Amino acid sequence: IIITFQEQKNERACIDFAISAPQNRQSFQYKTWTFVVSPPFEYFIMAMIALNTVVLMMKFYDAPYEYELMLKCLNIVFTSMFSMECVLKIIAFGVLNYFRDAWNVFDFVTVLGSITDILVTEIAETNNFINLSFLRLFRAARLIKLLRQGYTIRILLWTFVQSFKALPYVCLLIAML
Ligand SMILES: CC(C)CCC[C@@H](C)[C@H]1CC[C@H]2[C@@H]3CC=C4C[C@@H](OC(=O)CCC(=O)O)CC[C@]4(C)[C@H]3CC[C@]12C
Repeated sequence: IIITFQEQKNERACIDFAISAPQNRQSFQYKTWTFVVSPPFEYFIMAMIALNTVVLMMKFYDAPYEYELMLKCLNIVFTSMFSMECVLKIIAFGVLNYFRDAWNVFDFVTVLGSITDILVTEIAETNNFINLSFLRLFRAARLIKLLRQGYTIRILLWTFVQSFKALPYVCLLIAML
């Protein structure tokens, strides 16, 4: 099936078709922009991503309850820092400049999810709905930010996923089966 697969030169055509294909310095805006574009800031964010994943891993069953309290405090600290990072981005860049990156939207959504999770877990039992705990996905989903830094693996995933997006009817045939 691999050897004989119909196509329904090309490199040059794709290259020739793809051939078609920052913020200013005024005030404290520029100071915040300089801080958030400083490579130390981005590296610090990466490091705290790593530490947050470590804290997410540190959970285990039947903890002394001085361990769970420490984990909750660390989660509060991490989500507070991430909200602060989102605030400094939304100030240093424009609001339109921020919500038009397709990654800053994701970071903002995960920050709001984490904050809502923190707020709910304190009085969660009073909701009495099966969807009380689904807000805990955002802490885990914060892990994705390293997939950006993993260059070849991000390229590989994006290529294969956009390939899957161009075949919506084979999946419909399997669903029909
Ligand atoms: C690439 C690595 C360096 C990054 C991740 C490091 C840690 C976040 C991971 C490494 C292995 C994990 C540990 C694997 C097994 C232990 C012991 C385990 O202790 C028990 O189960 C005792 C309970 C009982 O015996 O009844 C609790 C989780 C814990 C601390 C885990 C805590 C988090 C750890 C240290």
